[PDB]
Amino acid sequence: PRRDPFDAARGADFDHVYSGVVNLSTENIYSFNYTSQPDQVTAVRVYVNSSSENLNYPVLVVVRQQKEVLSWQVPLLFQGLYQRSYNYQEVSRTLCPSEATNETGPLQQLIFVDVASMAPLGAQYKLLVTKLKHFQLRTNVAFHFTASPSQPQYFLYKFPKDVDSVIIKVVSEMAYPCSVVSVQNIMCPVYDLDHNVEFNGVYQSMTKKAAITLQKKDFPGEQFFVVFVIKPEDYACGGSFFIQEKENNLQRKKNLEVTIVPSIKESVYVKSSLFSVFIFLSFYLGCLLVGFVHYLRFQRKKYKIYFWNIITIAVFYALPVIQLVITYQTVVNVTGNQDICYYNFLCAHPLGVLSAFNNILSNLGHVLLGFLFLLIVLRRDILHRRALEPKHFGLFYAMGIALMMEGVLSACYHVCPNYSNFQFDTSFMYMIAGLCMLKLYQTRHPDINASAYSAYASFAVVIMVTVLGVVFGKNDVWFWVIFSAIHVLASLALSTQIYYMYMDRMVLLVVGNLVNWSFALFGLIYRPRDFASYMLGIFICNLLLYLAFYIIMKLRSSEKVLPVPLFCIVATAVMWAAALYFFFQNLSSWEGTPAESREKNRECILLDFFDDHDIWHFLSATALFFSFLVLLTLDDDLDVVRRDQIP
Amino acid sequence: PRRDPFDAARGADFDHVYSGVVNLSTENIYSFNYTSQPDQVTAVRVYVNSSSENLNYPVLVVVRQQKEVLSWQVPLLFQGLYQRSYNYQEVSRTLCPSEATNETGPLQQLIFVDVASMAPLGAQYKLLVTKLKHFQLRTNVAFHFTASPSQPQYFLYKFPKDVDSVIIKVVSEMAYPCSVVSVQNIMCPVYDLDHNVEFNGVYQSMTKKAAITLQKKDFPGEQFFVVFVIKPEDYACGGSFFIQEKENNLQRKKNLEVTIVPSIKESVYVKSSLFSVFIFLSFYLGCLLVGFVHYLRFQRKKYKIYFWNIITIAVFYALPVIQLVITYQTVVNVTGNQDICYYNFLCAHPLGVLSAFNNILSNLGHVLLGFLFLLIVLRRDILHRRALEPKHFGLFYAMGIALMMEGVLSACYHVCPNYSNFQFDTSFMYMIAGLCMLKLYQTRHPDINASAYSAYASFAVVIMVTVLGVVFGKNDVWFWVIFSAIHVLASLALSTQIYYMYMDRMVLLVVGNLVNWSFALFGLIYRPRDFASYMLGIFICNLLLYLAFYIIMKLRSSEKVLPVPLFCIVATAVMWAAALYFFFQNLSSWEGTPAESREKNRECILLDFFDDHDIWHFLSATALFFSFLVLLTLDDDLDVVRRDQIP
Ligand SMILES: CCCCCCCCCCCCC/C=C\[C@@H](O)[C@H](CO)NC(=O)CCCCCCC
Ligand SMILES: CCCCCCCCCCCCC/C=C\[C@@H](O)[C@H](CO)NC(=O)CCCCCCC
Ligand SMILES: *[C@@H]1O[C@H](CO)[C@@H](O[C@@H]2O[C@H](CO)[C@@H](O)[C@H](O)[C@H]2NC(C)=O)[C@H](O)[C@H]1NC(C)=O
Ligand SMILES: *[C@@H]1O[C@H](CO)[C@@H](O[C@@H]2O[C@H](CO)[C@@H](O)[C@H](O)[C@H]2NC(C)=O)[C@H](O)[C@H]1NC(C)=O
Ligand SMILES: *[C@@H]1O[C@H](CO)[C@@H](O[C@@H]2O[C@H](CO)[C@@H](O)[C@H](O)[C@H]2NC(C)=O)[C@H](O)[C@H]1NC(C)=O
Ligand SMILES: *[C@@H]1O[C@H](CO)[C@@H](O[C@@H]2O[C@H](CO)[C@@H](O)[C@H](O)[C@H]2NC(C)=O)[C@H](O)[C@H]1NC(C)=O
Ligand SMILES: CC(C)CCC[C@@H](C)[C@H]1CC[C@H]2[C@@H]3CC=C4C[C@@H](O)CC[C@]4(C)[C@H]3CC[C@]12C
Ligand SMILES: CC(C)CCC[C@@H](C)[C@H]1CC[C@H]2[C@@H]3CC=C4C[C@@H](O)CC[C@]4(C)[C@H]3CC[C@]12C
Ligand SMILES: CC(C)CCC[C@@H](C)[C@H]1CC[C@H]2[C@@H]3CC=C4C[C@@H](O)CC[C@]4(C)[C@H]3CC[C@]12C
Ligand SMILES: CC(C)CCC[C@@H](C)[C@H]1CC[C@H]2[C@@H]3CC=C4C[C@@H](O)CC[C@]4(C)[C@H]3CC[C@]12C
Ligand SMILES: CC(C)CCC[C@@H](C)[C@H]1CC[C@H]2[C@@H]3CC=C4C[C@@H](O)CC[C@]4(C)[C@H]3CC[C@]12C
Ligand SMILES: CC(C)CCC[C@@H](C)[C@H]1CC[C@H]2[C@@H]3CC=C4C[C@@H](O)CC[C@]4(C)[C@H]3CC[C@]12C
Ligand SMILES: CC(C)CCC[C@@H](C)[C@H]1CC[C@H]2[C@@H]3CC=C4C[C@@H](O)CC[C@]4(C)[C@H]3CC[C@]12C
Ligand SMILES: CC(C)CCC[C@@H](C)[C@H]1CC[C@H]2[C@@H]3CC=C4C[C@@H](O)CC[C@]4(C)[C@H]3CC[C@]12C
Ligand SMILES: CC(C)CCC[C@@H](C)[C@H]1CC[C@H]2[C@@H]3CC=C4C[C@@H](O)CC[C@]4(C)[C@H]3CC[C@]12C
Ligand SMILES: CC(C)CCC[C@@H](C)[C@H]1CC[C@H]2[C@@H]3CC=C4C[C@@H](O)CC[C@]4(C)[C@H]3CC[C@]12C
Ligand SMILES: CC(C)CCC[C@@H](C)[C@H]1CC[C@H]2[C@@H]3CC=C4C[C@@H](O)CC[C@]4(C)[C@H]3CC[C@]12C
Ligand SMILES: CC(C)CCC[C@@H](C)[C@H]1CC[C@H]2[C@@H]3CC=C4C[C@@H](O)CC[C@]4(C)[C@H]3CC[C@]12C
Ligand SMILES: CC(C)CCC[C@@H](C)[C@H]1CC[C@H]2[C@@H]3CC=C4C[C@@H](O)CC[C@]4(C)[C@H]3CC[C@]12C
Ligand SMILES: CCCCCCCC/C=C\CCCCCCCC(=O)O
Ligand SMILES: CCCCCCCC/C=C\CCCCCCCC(=O)O
Ligand SMILES: *[C@@H]1O[C@H](CO)[C@@H](O)[C@H](O)[C@H]1NC(C)=O
Ligand SMILES: *[C@@H]1O[C@H](CO)[C@@H](O)[C@H](O)[C@H]1NC(C)=O
Ligand SMILES: *[C@@H]1O[C@H](CO)[C@@H](O)[C@H](O)[C@H]1NC(C)=O
Ligand SMILES: *[C@@H]1O[C@H](CO)[C@@H](O)[C@H](O)[C@H]1NC(C)=O
Ligand SMILES: [Ca+2]
Ligand SMILES: [Ca+2]
Ligand SMILES: [Zn+2]
Ligand SMILES: [Zn+2]
Repeated sequence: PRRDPFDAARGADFDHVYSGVVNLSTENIYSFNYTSQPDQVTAVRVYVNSSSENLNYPVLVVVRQQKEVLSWQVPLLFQGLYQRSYNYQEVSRTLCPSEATNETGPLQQLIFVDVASMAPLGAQYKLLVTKLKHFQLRTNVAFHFTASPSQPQYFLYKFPKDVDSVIIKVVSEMAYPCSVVSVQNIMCPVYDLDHNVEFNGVYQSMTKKAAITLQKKDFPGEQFFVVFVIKPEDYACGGSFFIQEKENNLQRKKNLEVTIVPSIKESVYVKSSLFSVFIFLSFYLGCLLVGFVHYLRFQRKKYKIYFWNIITIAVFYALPVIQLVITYQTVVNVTGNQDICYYNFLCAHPLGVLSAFNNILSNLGHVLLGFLFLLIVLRRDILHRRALEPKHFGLFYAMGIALMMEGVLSACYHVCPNYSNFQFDTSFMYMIAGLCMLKLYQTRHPDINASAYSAYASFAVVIMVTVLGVVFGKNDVWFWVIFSAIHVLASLALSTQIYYMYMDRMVLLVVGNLVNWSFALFGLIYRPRDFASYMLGIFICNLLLYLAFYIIMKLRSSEKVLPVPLFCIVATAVMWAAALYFFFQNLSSWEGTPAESREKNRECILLDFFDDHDIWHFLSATALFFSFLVLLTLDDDLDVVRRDQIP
Repeated sequence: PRRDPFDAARGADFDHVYSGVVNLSTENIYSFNYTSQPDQVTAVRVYVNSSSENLNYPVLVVVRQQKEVLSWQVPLLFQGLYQRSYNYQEVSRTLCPSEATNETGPLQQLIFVDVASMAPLGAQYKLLVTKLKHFQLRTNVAFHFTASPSQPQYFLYKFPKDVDSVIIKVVSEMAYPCSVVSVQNIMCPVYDLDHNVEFNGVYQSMTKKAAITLQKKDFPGEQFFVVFVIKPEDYACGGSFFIQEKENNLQRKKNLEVTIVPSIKESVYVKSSLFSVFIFLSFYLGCLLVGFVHYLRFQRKKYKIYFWNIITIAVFYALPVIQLVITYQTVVNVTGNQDICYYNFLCAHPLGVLSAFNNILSNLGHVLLGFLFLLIVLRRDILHRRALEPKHFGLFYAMGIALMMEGVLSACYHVCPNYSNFQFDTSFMYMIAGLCMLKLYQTRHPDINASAYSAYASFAVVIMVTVLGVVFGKNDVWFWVIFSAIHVLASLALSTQIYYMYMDRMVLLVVGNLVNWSFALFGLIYRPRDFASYMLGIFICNLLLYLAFYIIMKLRSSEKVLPVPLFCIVATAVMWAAALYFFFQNLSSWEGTPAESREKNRECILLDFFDDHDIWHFLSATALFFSFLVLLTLDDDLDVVRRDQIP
C-alpha cells in the first residue's frame, strides 16, 4: 500500500483554528514545521474540540514526531466508581520537548497530525496547534494556570548554579476538583495521565495546598518536569460525587498557582541546634549555681527493684516502635509516595535519611528535664538515707522515667505520623499510671477500707472505655453515649475523692463538679477525635485541679509554704497557659485524607525552623517538669515539726 | 486535506506476513475485516518486526478500530535503573475484544493498521495479524504460553454458574525474568503495560509461583481479564541487572503455565472449626474426669498485686498491636496490593474481611491451654492456703499469662505478616522473662551473695545484643562477632549456673558445654535471620537442658517421682520432637522480596485447611503446656517430709 503523506499533508500554520469533517472514507493530515535554536526550549501544544453527538463514533487523533507517536480520541471517556461514566469534549496535550545544544546546532522539526473517524455520515472537529511561550519556570516567581481532567499540564525547571535544594509550593483557592502534582526527570516520555502519573517521580495528592522538597543531587542534568493532573472524581480526596456547577457540557476546571523557592542554609541548622541545647542546659546551670550559692552562704552561716522493673518495661516497650518507624521511613524514602506520613510539609526540614529533622530535635526538652528530675529525686533520697543513718520516692522515679519515655515515644512517632502510631504513646502512659496506682494502693494498704476502692473501678471504666472506642468509631449514638458516660464517671470519681479527703468542702466539691460540666460542654462543642487522648487530658486537668484544692486548703493558715513551693506553682500556672495556647494550633491531622490534612499546613515562625508543634513540645515539657517539682516539694514547712514528720 | 484510506488500504488477509519499506514520503495502510457471532469471543493479535539499525528513526505503528486507537514504535525502548537502556525489535499486542450478544446479532468489524517512519532513506518492517484460537480459559485445565517484556499477554475467564470463588495459580520453571500477574474487569481499555498495569485490578509480582483468590460477587458480569506482564530488570524481585543469555538479539522470554481451580466449600470451614475446638476441649474433659475419679475413689478410701500488674501490662501492650494490624488489613483490602502481607497464598482461606482465617484459628490451643494451666495453679494455691489456715505461685501465674499473651500476639501477627511485626511478640517474652527473673532474685535475697549476679549480667548482655542486632544487619564481620559472643555468653552462663548448684557435676558441665558448642555449629551452618528469636530459642533449649540435669540428679535414688511427673516429662519430650519437626518447614519469609517468599508457598495437608505452620502452633502449645506441668509438679515426693517441707 503506497501512500504519500505529503500529497494531502496541508502545510499548516501555528495559532490557527482548522475546522473539518471526517468519516469512514476520509482522513485529514496536517504537517507542522518549525526550528529549534540552541540554549532554548520550545514546547508544542495540541488542542482538539468535537461535539457530543459522536458517542459511538468518536474522532481519533494521532500525532507523529521523529521518535514518538501519540494518540487519543474525542470525546474522552472516564469510568466512575459506582458504575458511572463521564465524557469530555475538549482535549489538549503538550508534546515532549527535545532541547538543542550549541554543539548540535539548530534543528529542524517536523510534526504530523492525523484526524480520522469511522462515522457513517460524518464527524465534525476543530483543531488548533500552538507554541508555549511560558514553559520554563523561574525562581521565586509565581505562575498561574488552569487544568482539566482531559487537559493535563506540565512545565520545566532548571536548577540554578548556586541553589542546592528547592521547594515547590502549589496553591488553589478552592478544592473539588482534587488533583495530583508529580515531579519527574527530563527523559521522555512524560507520564501525565490518570493511570500512569504515579509511576516514576515523587507525587502528592492535593485539594488546596501542596509542597514538595527536592535536592539537586538526585537529578542528572539539574532539571525536572512538574506535572499537574486533575481527577474525574473526588472520592480519593475526601469528596463525594463530583460537584457540578450550574454553568456545567462537562468540565471540572481547576485554577492553580505554583511557586518554586530555594531552601534554607545549614547555618540555620547550626543555630537551631545550639539554641535548643543551650535553652535547656540553662536549667542545669541555674540549679548548680543555686546549690553553690546555698553552700557558700547557708552552710557557712528498697526502691531498686521498683526502678529496674520500670527500666525493663520501658526498654522492651520502646524497641519495637523504633524498628517500625525505621521501616516506615525507609519505605517512604524508597517508594516516593508522600501520602504515607502526615508531616507539616511547609516546615519539614530534612537531614540525612530524616524527612522532618526539626520535629524530632524539638523533643530534647522532655529527655533533659526528665533526667534532671531523676537527679534531683536521687539527691533527695541519698540525703534522707544519710540523715536517717520522704516515703514515695519510687513514685517520683516513675514520674521522671515516664517523662523521659514520653519524650522518646513522641520522637519516634514524629518520624512518620499516620493513623497507626498515636496509640503507643497514648497507651504507655496508661500502663504507667495503672502500675503507679496499684503500687500506691498496696503500700497505703486497706487499713480502714481503704477509702472506697474508687480508683480501681475508675481504671476499669477506662479499660472498657478504650475498648469501646477501639470497637465503635463515631457509630451513631454510641459516640454520645460513651462521651457522656466518661464525663459522668470523671465527675463522680472526683466528687468521691474530694469527699473522702466544713463549708469549704462543699464549695470545693461544687467547683469541681462545675469544672467537670464545663469540660463536658467543651467536648460537646468539638467532637473528640480520639478517646484515649481525650481521657488522658481530662485526667491530667482533673489532677491539677485537685492539686489546686489541696494547695488552697493547706494555705488556710494551718501551715506555710516556702519560696520554692509557690515559685513552682506560679511557674506551673504560667507555663500551662502558654503551652495550652499552642496545644490548639493543629497543622495536620490523620482523621481525614492526606489532602485534607495538607490543607492545614503552615510555615514555621521561630528562627525559620520551628512551627507551633515544636513550641508545644517545649512548653509542655517545661510545664510538666514544674508541676512535678511542685508535687515533690509541696510539704517542707511541715519539716519544722520534728520526730518523724510526714513522709 | 482530503485523504481516502480505501484508495491505498490494501484489503489484507489474516495469518499472512507482509514485508515493507517506508520512509518520509511513504506510508502503508492495511485494512482487515471480520465478523463476530453471538455467544463467541474473538481476539485479534498484531505482530511487528523491525531490524535494529532503525535507532534514530524507528517505525511508528497505529491501529484504529471503531471506538479505540492504539499506537507504539519499533524497536521498543526501555530505561534502566542505573542509566542503562534496552531495545527490543519485536512487538505484539492483543486488541480489546467486544462480545456480541444474541439480541445484538452478529456484527461486522473493521480494523486499520498504519505503518510510517521518518527515515531519510528507508526503514524495513514485517507485519502479521492473526486471530487467537485459545483466548477463553477453562476450569481445572492448565494452559501454557510465553511472554516477553515487549509482548504482554492476557486472557478471559467466565465464572461458571455453580462456582462462587476461584484461585488462579501461575507457575514457571525458572525465575529471572520476573513478571507481574494482574486481574481486571471486562470493560476496556486493558492496562497491560509496565507503567499502568498496577492501577485497576489486583496484582502480584512473581518469579516462580503466584496464587490469587477471587470471589464472584466482586465482578459485574461474572468474568475477568488475567494479564501477564514481564519486566525489563530483576531489581524489584531480588535480582541484579538484566542477565544476558547466548540468545540475548535482546529478548527475555518467560514460559508460564496457568490454572484456575474452584475453591473449597463452607462444610470444610465447619469441620475445621469443630475439630479445632474439640481437640482442645478434650483436655478439659480429661482433667475433669480424672478429678472426679480421684474424688470418688481416693476421698472415699500476697500474689494479687503481682497478678494485676501483669494483667495491666498485658492489656496495655496488646491494644496498639491490634489497632495496627486492623489498619494493615484494611489497607490491603482496599488498595489491592498483595505484596504487603507475606501469607502462604496457597492455603490462605478468607472469611469476612479476613484474608487468612486458618492461620488465626490455629491459635486456639495457646489460649485454651494457658487458661487451663491458670485454673490448675489457682486450684493448687487455694488448696494450699486452706490447708495452711508452694512459694512461687506468682511465677506460674506469670507463666500462664505469658502463654495466653503469646497466643494472642501470634494471632495478631498472622493477620498481615511482614517485616514490621515479629518484634512485638519477640519482645513481650523478653519483658516477661526479665520481670520474672528480677522478682525471683529479689525474693531469694542476696543472703550469701547471692550466687554471683550472673543472671543480671546475662540479661544486660542480651540487651545490647538486641541493640546491636537492631543497629548492624549482617554487617561484614559484625555478624560473626555478635554470633560468637552470644554463643560464648550462653555457654559460660550455663557453666556458672551449673557449677554454683561429685564427678556428676563435671560430667553435666561438659555435656552442657558440648551441647552449647553443637548449637554454635548449627548456627554456623545456617545464618540466623533474626537475633532476638535466635537468642530466645537458645535460652529455651538451655532451660530444658538444665531441667534435664535437675531431673536426672533428683533420680539418683535421693528422692522419688510420682506417676504424674514422669508421664508429663515423656509427653513433653514426645511433643517437643513432633513440634520441632514442623518448626523447620518454612512456607514464607520476610527476609527477601515478596516474590522470593512466594517461591516457598505450599498447599496444606490436614483436612484441606491447615498447613505446616498451623501444626507447629498446635504442637508448640501442647509441648509448652506439658513442660509447664512438669515444672509445677516435679517436687511432690518431698511432701512426705512434713513440718514445712520444700516450698
Ligand atoms: C498518677 C501518678 C503520676 C503518673 C505520671 C504519668 C501519667 C501522667 C502524664 C505524664 C506526662 C505524659 C504527657 C501528657 C500529655 C501530652 O504529652 C499528650 C499530648 O501529646 N497528651 C495529652 O493528652 C495532652 C496533655 C493534656 C493537658 C490537659 C491540660 C493540662
Ligand atoms: C523463666 C521463667 C519462665 C518464663 C516464661 C516465659 C518465657 C519463656 C517462653 C514462653 C513461651 C513463649 C513461646 C516461645 C517460643 C515460640 O512461640 C516462638 C516461635 O514463634 N519463638 C521461638 O523462638 C521458638 C521456640 C524455640 C524452641 C527451641 C527448642 C525447644
Ligand atoms: C462521508 O462518506 C461518504 C461516502 O462514504 C463520502 O461521499 C463521497 O466522498 C468522496 C470523498 O471526499 C467525495 O469525493 C464524493 O463526492 C462523496 N460523494 C458524494 C455523493 O458527495 C463523503 O464525502 C464523506 N463525508 C465527507 C465530509 O467527506
Ligand atoms: C473549543 O471549545 C472551547 C470551549 O467551548 C473554546 O474555548 C473558547 O475560546 C474562545 C476564544 O476563541 C474564548 O473566547 C472562550 O471564552 C472559550 N470558552 C471557554 C474557555 O469556555 C475553544 O475556542 C474551542 N476551540 C478549540 C480549538 O479548542
Ligand atoms: C524514500 O523516499 C524517496 C523520496 O523521498 C522515495 O523516492 C520516490 O518515492 C516515490 C513514492 O512511491 C516513487 O514513486 C518514486 O519512484 C521514488 N523515486 C525514485 C527515484 O525511485 C522512495 O520511494 C522512498 N522509499 C520507498 C521504499 O518508497
Ligand atoms: C519476527 O522475528 C521472529 C524472531 O526473529 C520470528 O519468529 C520466528 O518465526 C518462525 C516462523 O515463521 C519460527 O520458525 C521461528 O522459530 C521463530 N523464531 C523465534 C521464535 O525466535 C518471526 O517469524 C518474525 N516475523 C514476525 C512477523 O514476527
Ligand atoms: C551535610 C550538612 C547537612 C551538614 C550540616 C551540619 C549539621 C547536619 C550538624 C551541625 C551540628 C549538628 C548537631 C550537633 C549536636 C547535636 C546534639 C546531639 O544530641 C544530636 C545531634 C545534633 C543535633 C547534631 C545534628 C547534626 C548537626 C545539626
Ligand atoms: C531539696 C529541694 C528543696 C530541692 C529543690 C530543687 C531546686 C534546687 C530547684 C527547684 C526549681 C529550680 C529552678 C527552676 C527554674 C530555674 C530558672 C532557670 O533559668 C535557672 C534555674 C532555676 C532558677 C532552677 C534552679 C533550681 C531549682 C530552684
Ligand atoms: C534516653 C535517650 C538516650 C534516648 C535517645 C533516643 C534517640 C537517640 C533515638 C530514639 C528514636 C531514634 C530514631 C528512630 C528512627 C530513625 C530512622 C532511621 O532511618 C534513622 C535514625 C532515626 C531517625 C533514629 C535516630 C535516633 C533516635 C531519635
Ligand atoms: C482483651 C482484649 C485484648 C480483647 C479485644 C477484643 C477486640 C479488639 C475485638 C473483639 C471483637 C472484634 C470485632 C469483631 C467484628 C468486627 C466487625 C468487622 O467488620 C470489623 C472488625 C470488628 C469490629 C472487630 C474488631 C476487634 C474486636 C472489637
Ligand atoms: C482531642 C483528642 C484527640 C486529644 C485531646 C483531648 C484532651 C487532652 C483535651 C480535650 C478537652 C480539653 C479540655 C477542654 C476544656 C478545658 C478548660 C480550659 O479552661 C482549659 C483547657 C481544658 C482543660 C482542655 C484541656 C485539653 C483537653 C482535656
Ligand atoms: C491551667 C489553666 C487553667 C490556666 C489558664 C489557661 C488559660 C489562660 C488558657 C486556657 C484556654 C486558652 C485559650 C484556648 C483558645 C483560644 C482561642 C485562640 O484563638 C486564641 C487563644 C485562646 C483564647 C487561648 C488563650 C489561653 C487560654 C484562655
Ligand atoms: C457466610 C458463610 C461464609 C458462613 C459459613 C459459616 C462459618 C463462617 C462459621 C460456621 C461456624 C463458625 C465458628 C463457630 C465457633 C467459633 C469459635 C469462636 O471462638 C470464634 C468464632 C468461630 C471460629 C466461628 C467462626 C465462623 C464459623 C466458622
Ligand atoms: C494437685 C496437682 C498434683 C494436680 C496436677 C494436675 C493434673 C490433674 C493434670 C496434670 C496432667 C494432666 C493430664 C495431661 C493430659 C491428659 C490427656 C488428655 O487426653 C486427657 C486428660 C489428661 C490425662 C490430663 C488430666 C489432668 C492431669 C493429670
Ligand atoms: C484472651 C482472649 C479472650 C483474647 C481473644 C482475642 C481475639 C478475639 C482477637 C485478637 C486479635 C483480633 C483480630 C485483630 C484484627 C482483626 C482485623 C479486623 O478487620 C477484623 C477482626 C480481627 C480479625 C480481630 C478478630 C478478633 C481477634 C482475633
Ligand atoms: C488514610 C490513608 C491514606 C493512610 C494510608 C496508609 C497506608 C497506605 C500505609 C500504612 C502502612 C504502610 C505499609 C507499611 C509496611 C509495608 C511493608 C513494606 O514491605 C512495603 C511498604 C508497606 C506495604 C507500607 C505501604 C504503605 C502503608 C500500607
Ligand atoms: C535506649 C535505646 C532505646 C536506644 C536505642 C538507640 C538506637 C536505636 C539508635 C542510636 C543510633 C541510631 C543510628 C544512628 C545512625 C544510623 C545511620 C543511618 O544510615 C541508618 C540509621 C542508623 C543506623 C541509626 C539507627 C538507630 C540507632 C542505632
Ligand atoms: C532463626 C530465627 C529467625 C528464629 C529461630 C532461632 C532459634 C529458635 C533456633 C535457631 C537454632 C536452633 C537450635 C539449633 C540446634 C538444636 C539442637 C537439636 O538437637 C534440637 C533443636 C535445636 C535446639 C534448635 C532449636 C531452635 C533454635 C534455637
Ligand atoms: C527436645 C529434643 C532434643 C528431643 C529430640 C528431638 C529430635 C528427635 C528432633 C530435633 C531435630 C529434629 C530434626 C530436624 C531436621 C530434620 C530434617 C528434615 O528433613 C526431617 C526431620 C528432621 C530429621 C528432624 C527430626 C526430629 C529431630 C531429630
Ligand atoms: C527523644 C529524642 C531526642 C533527640 C536528640 C537528638 C536527635 C538526634 C537524631 C539523629 C542524628 C543523626 C541521625 C540522623 C540521620 C543520620 C544520617 C547522617 O547524619 O548522615
Ligand atoms: C488468640 C486467637 C484466638 C482466636 C479465636 C477465634 C478467632 C475468631 C476471629 C473472629 C471471628 C469473627 C471475625 C472475623 C470476620 C468477621 C466478619 C463476619 O463474620 O462477617
Ligand atoms: C521546514 O521548513 C524549512 C524552512 O524553510 C524547510 O527548509 C524544510 O524543507 C521544511 N520541511 C519540509 C518537510 O518541507
Ligand atoms: C553553547 O554555545 C554558545 C555559543 O556562545 C554559548 O553561548 C552557550 O553558553 C553554550 N552552552 C552552554 C550550556 O554553555
Ligand atoms: C467486510 O466484509 C463483508 C463481507 O462480505 C462485506 O460485506 C463488507 O463490505 C466488508 N467491509 C468493507 C469495509 O469492505
Ligand atoms: C442468546 O440466544 C441464543 C439463541 O438460542 C441462545 O442459544 C443463547 O443461550 C442466548 N444467550 C444467553 C446468554 O442465554
Ligand atoms: Ca520521564
Ligand atoms: Ca479494564
Ligand atoms: Zn507531637
Ligand atoms: Zn506463627
